[PDB]
Amino acid sequence: LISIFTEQELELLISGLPTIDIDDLKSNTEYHKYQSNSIQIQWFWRALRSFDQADRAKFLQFVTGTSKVPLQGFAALEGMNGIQKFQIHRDDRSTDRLPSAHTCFNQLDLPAYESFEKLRHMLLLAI
Amino acid sequence: ADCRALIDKLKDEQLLLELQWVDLLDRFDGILADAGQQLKMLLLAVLNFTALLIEYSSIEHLTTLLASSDMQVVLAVLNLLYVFSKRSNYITRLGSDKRTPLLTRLQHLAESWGGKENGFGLAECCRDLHMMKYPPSATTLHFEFYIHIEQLDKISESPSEIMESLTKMYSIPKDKQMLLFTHIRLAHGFSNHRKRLQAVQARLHAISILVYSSILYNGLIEELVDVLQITDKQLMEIKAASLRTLTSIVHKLSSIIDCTGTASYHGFLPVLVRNCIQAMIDPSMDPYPHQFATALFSFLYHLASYDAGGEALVSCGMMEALLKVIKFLGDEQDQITFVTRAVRVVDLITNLDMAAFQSHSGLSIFIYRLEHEVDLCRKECPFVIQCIPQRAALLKSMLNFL
Repeated sequence: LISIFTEQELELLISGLPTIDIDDLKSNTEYHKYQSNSIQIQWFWRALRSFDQADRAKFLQFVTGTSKVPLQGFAALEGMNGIQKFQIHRDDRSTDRLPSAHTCFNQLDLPAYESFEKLRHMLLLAI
Repeated sequence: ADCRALIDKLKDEQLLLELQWVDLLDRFDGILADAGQQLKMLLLAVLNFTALLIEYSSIEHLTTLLASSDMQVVLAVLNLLYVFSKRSNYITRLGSDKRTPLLTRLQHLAESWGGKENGFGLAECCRDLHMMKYPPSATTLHFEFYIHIEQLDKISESPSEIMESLTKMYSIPKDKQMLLFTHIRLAHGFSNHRKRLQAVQARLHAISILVYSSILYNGLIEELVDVLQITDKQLMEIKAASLRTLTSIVHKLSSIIDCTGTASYHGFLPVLVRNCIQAMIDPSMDPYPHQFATALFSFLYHLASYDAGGEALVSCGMMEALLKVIKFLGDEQDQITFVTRAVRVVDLITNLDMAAFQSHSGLSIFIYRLEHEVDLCRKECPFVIQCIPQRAALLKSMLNFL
């Protein structure tokens, strides 16, 4: 009876869906090779704003490894080497591969997908 | 206070009423008892303003003025009697000295025209139709108590003059010539668009007054929905009146829900509300008139208050649009008022479903709006250890929700 949930969904069953302040993440996002005004970043934020609470939570699990929201906000997001902010890196490999996550760095590697729909589709398949 | 200043200013009067209690209401009841026995427009302004004063000894004069050839004044009296009926039981508790003459004049206004089956549905009488696609009996007077005048449109004589001629030419039953007068002024009206529309609006208002306090029928709800679905966009006043009438009727609810379509995200009322909301949020989309939007939200509130309506507003997902309102709407008094209405509606829905509200992060939105309004007060009153009334009502409803 429990085996109907995924490994994400079992966490969401035990600890519940968090409410993700996407505005808090945006206020605590670091862009490395993208820029805060890059077009792929505006597409990223449009997609992430369009995801429902469960897909937002699955994203948070994908990139941080947990649904737990930090009480102080995502500025206090911890990583392997001390407090690590969430971070988006442009994946300069081919754009026919999924985004990839390194949760100990809270790191998303994101190919420069040619369109909103494809980026959203691949991200939704990842989460 | 400023009420007293407005009174002293008023006590150019008609110019001030055009710009916009005891002795001011008494001067008004004066001119009411005077005009009904540069006059008509003063009466119209007195009425249009009095319909605001009651909204924060006139009953007899108002019923006497409900018997007038000019439809403007009839509409104004009806709107005043709608305000009274809707917000307090002033005419319901009244005695039958004048309550019955009133309700009978209202009945003679409200009574059916034959609906769609006979060719006189409300929707048809708002589109022009060229005056040749209506039943030929529209300009035919058939009073029977036996008067069968025909083609009252061809006759150009003033309607009151015709009524007077009928009065002298025949002995009309005593104390019921009102049903003749209303039939004759209707048959004069139906010839032309403005007068047909005004009669439609008067009938709708009369219904609503007669229900907040034989007129209703199976086709009426459909006809009102059809009035709403007209695409002319020049009938917003009629559409608002229809929505108000539907709200009254709610006070058949399963049929209202089945017709309006609130059980599905795609449905006339849901789509209409979402369009009104998007036009209110985004400047580019032309804002739907304030009255129409007010009527829509009032209908939604009056529905949500009933379990069938709250379950329909669950089913169509109106919580997402109403949280959109409470998140993106501006700071101006009308926008504040729409935010308050939305919060009340959300409260009425969340009294039977929480999952939509929670999934839409509603609590965050409510808290952010409370912070935004308190921060806008912080400019006027920064001290921390009078508020604008609309913002205080917003804060009040939102703290009640919390």
